[PDB]
Amino acid sequence: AWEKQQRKTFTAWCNSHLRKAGTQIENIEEDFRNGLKLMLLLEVISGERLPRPDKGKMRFHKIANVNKALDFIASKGVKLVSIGAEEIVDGNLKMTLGMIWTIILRFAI
Amino acid sequence: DDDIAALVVDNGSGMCKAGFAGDDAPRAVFPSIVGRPRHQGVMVGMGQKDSYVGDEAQSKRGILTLKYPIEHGIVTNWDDMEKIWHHTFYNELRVAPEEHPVLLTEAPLNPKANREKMTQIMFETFNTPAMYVAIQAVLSLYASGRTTGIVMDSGDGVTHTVPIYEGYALPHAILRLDLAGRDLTDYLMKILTERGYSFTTTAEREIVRDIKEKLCYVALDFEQEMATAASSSSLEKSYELPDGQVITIGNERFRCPEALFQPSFLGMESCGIHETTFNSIMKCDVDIRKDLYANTVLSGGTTMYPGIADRMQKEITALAPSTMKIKIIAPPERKYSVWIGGSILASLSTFQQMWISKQEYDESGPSIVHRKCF
Amino acid sequence: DDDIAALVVDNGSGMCKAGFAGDDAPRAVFPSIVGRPRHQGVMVGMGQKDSYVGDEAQSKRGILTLKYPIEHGIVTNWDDMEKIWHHTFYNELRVAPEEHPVLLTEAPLNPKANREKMTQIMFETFNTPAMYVAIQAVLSLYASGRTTGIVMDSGDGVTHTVPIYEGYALPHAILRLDLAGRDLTDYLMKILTERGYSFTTTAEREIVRDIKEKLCYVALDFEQEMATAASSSSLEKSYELPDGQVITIGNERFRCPEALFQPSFLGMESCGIHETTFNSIMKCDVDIRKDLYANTVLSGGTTMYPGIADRMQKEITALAPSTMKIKIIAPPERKYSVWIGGSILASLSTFQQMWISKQEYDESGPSIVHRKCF
Amino acid sequence: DDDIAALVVDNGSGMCKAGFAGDDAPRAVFPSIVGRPRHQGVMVGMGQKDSYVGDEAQSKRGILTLKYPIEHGIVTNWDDMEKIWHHTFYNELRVAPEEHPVLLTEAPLNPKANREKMTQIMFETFNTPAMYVAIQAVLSLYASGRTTGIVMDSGDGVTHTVPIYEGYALPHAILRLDLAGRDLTDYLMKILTERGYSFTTTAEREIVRDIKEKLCYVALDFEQEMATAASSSSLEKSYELPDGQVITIGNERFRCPEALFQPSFLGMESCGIHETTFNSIMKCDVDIRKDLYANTVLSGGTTMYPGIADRMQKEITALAPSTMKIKIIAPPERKYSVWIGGSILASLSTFQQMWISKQEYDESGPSIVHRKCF
Repeated sequence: AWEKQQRKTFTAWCNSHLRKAGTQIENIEEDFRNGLKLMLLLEVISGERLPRPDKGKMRFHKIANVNKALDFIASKGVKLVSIGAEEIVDGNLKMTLGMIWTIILRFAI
Repeated sequence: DDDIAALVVDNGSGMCKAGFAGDDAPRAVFPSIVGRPRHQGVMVGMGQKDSYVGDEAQSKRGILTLKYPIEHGIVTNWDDMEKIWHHTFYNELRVAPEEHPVLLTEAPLNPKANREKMTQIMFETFNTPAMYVAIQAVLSLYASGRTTGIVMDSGDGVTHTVPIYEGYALPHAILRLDLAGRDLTDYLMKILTERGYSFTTTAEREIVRDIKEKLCYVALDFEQEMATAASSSSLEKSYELPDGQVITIGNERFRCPEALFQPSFLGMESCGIHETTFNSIMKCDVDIRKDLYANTVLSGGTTMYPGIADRMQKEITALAPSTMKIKIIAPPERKYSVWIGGSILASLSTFQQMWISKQEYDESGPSIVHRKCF
Repeated sequence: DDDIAALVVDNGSGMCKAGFAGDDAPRAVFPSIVGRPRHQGVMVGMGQKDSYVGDEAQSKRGILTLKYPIEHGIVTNWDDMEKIWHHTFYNELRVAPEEHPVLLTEAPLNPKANREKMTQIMFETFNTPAMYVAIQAVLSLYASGRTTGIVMDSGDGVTHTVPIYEGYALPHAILRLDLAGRDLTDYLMKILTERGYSFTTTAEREIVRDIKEKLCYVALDFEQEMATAASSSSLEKSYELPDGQVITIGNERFRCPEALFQPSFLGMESCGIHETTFNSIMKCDVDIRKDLYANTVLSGGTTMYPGIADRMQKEITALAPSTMKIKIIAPPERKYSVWIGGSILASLSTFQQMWISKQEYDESGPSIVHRKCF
Repeated sequence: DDDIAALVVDNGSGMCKAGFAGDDAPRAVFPSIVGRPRHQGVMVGMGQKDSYVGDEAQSKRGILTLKYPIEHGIVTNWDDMEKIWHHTFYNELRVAPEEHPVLLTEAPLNPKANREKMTQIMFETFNTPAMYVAIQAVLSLYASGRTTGIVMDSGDGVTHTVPIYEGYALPHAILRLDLAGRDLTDYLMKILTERGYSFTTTAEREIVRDIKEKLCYVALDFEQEMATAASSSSLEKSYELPDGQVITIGNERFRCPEALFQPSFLGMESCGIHETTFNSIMKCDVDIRKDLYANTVLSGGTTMYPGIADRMQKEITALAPSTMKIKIIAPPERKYSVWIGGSILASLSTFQQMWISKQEYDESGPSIVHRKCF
């Protein structure tokens, strides 16, 4: 049950920040797969600039962009536990929700 | 009321259970890290994936660098335990460490420096308002329908026999044995590899944990049981590798838990578990002993072996005066006792004067765990 | 963005594919020299033409001097490989070598001095800002939808079995086999010439390459396949010479790729390809092996033979523990994998700290390829 | 008195030594088969010779059928070991197997089924009155001027660390490591072939055995030794093929025996040799440990490497309590120890009640070797 709740809350939270960048996400298990809005979300809440995104829609382009986000987070003293770009690119729910909480905890708490 | 409530974290060798004090059951029970290649990796049967998470990173742990284990029941790997805890708070309970006190449990007889390193991490690395470290068998006892008795608690890193008079552990008669579940997974793999078996690849070092837990048994009479291994037919059972391959186990199944009763099997001078219950009982008040024999309760994952209640009974019945009613108690859920004993305890208003606070940790350092947690 | 981007050059035995990092497909795919007579020549059925170019100079290579091959998958002729590369930059991609880093690919198990001569040429002869040399099978893996697995990469000059945990090749368990496509073109021509055939004229040494690629097959059971050559009717097929003449091939078609499984056919002591996948898997972490059997991916031109997925499966299923789920993966495009794995890799900002720079080459010399490219 | 006396047969990977119990030295020491073509053969530079014998049949073993090896120290080829033994009795000692008990030696940690196949052959095929199989390191110990100590025995197929109190091996603290001389010949050939070398023809698979034994060395500090390979000048030495050709070996010479200390080099999870001596010592009686550190004796062909005494000392000195006097003993003849320890043992009237007799073998079968030989 926690899974459905966490998805709704985390999504609403992400959206309340992304809206400042003029975008939103609908399905958390889809909209962060390419890492674009994930990177966008991080720049919004930190007020910092992440590396530029890689242009392209291929799997490897997604891994590269999600890794830019994951590395940025890790650089903030965060230990991405068993959280790899592959799972994020693959749209894995548990891993995706785990990542967003890590971000919520690190940048807002 | 929820947001505020201590988080009970029970740290088992096979399983971790974490929840909120005042609750009936663990909210997160999970298998007991993020691993980045530290050399541009990726198998070509995966994306350029350079963080493997969970168990697909256990089975490349050797080729990867892991950011955060339990074996002293004892923690052998501190950054991968750090990973587990970060995942407990930030991904499983979805909590913030700096707003909740934590009760962490620990092995009977847990090494000194371990108690201090988990005080250390919890305070400096997770910035915990407060914390306490309770031995696991003692929370099994508090959570039962009993108040006087002796618990025999066998986790992953320690075993203790604790006599309790009216909800109060008697620290002089507590005895610690450093032989528990990890000692038995290890000894199983050596007797299995001695039979020319091969547990050569990482994940499969964790595959002895499932044979151990799935096929081991405690023998009533080791001696007539060994020749009731030579009268085989029904004793060998098989286990299947991930690899497709087969294992066959026979005398090994009961020879593994026997190291609990005879630690000479392990190369240890220690008395076995049956003698240590008896030697704590002899150290207690003359007028509660009869109560402690009538209420011998077993708790912990290593007490789950078929035959252990009967063999504990048979053995305490031999050392005990020729009259004692000896009632060994082995509640079938001896599966969540450590966690609900801690959930009870960390919810009483009693307990808030029992923690080690952020203030005290500063004041003293990590050493204070030895003072306040007994 | 285009002008600047590394150029990926994949150097195959039959085909070369060259393009720009960040791109989806090779921009130039071509057949794998300028040849001047070095004795006033000209056939009187041509102008006084003293530079023959491309393939009309392959078929007079013996009578001509050629300015710039691949067979160690391995390069046997260095000035005609130099020609190919000059044509890659200056005629196919229409690029300048001194402004783009190059990722060149190479055979699994490519000889030492080869790695150094291609470091050598690239730096001194083309004045390359930077370069890297990746094994071909490892870029097949990175380009797939997978991150853990083992790839079996068979090009023209080498074969390697590479276990990959989370995008990271495990160098201790990598195994190199020096038998790949050229070894099989060569062995085909000898068994065909043993049947009293005649591949006597230059171009037609390259005509065994097309029989090999067009008619060879991998047998499920070599043994019952050989007597299902003696129960002929349907096994002999014919090939037509440029000369007008006819070839007929029968037991040879499956007997050629069989040298991959049994290199005794070639006079080599080596294990075949099915044993080498299994011996890399045994060298890895106990906890990822089950992942490596479920993700055996084949990549490279020599993996294109009908029957190789089934016969690889049948054979790994015989050595593997009696339980392993074994999933051999053989994506039908196992036609551009090496090039798009390199295009991905050389586009990541990750990679610029991975090249051997002009500076480093000066500093060290050609040897540095051994240090940095693993 | 001669005719009657057990025959001691020591079965080494490179050398076999065979003699009569009660004797001071081996009577037959020889290199470790009759091979008939099984296809009418003969080179025209030999008579119609269809039995090649000894080593001129090793180097056509691949083209010939051989009637009777050692590599599990372990026997990989059972009919060619059968040949060796037939030659031991019938050609070297000129003895009859059915009148003499045999003590055969075996590798530390020798596989189960091997012990049984050599019980099997010896009884059924040579019709031996009796036999015993002793581990080689334990006969090295008995033959020395010492009675308490721990021997580290490294042959061809196994290594064991054996603690001995007063002439009696302590079986609980014995530890077996399946890495010995064959593992090191094999790893040498792979690092030499990785340098693009070619050990392609039969005899020359045995030519790595002589480089290994002739040029290898154990480094004191592997790490400062590897950069004292890059400050070359004096480290590369050359070896000459039968073929006329040259080998040059450098970092390889010390990198080969290093797999004993770090079996990760071999892809093995095992502790090295220095840790295993220390972990047997920790398993013994608290009151003999000080004796076991003062008497660490090395025995076996794989202990012959320059630097192994010093490096064993340096390493046990790091794990050992900060006070132990540690005396590593490495008698320079650590060349015939296994054979004269067996000659002593099989001459005592003590020993005749220690064999497995023809009667017992019938009674039990081949399994009995596990019972009686420990």
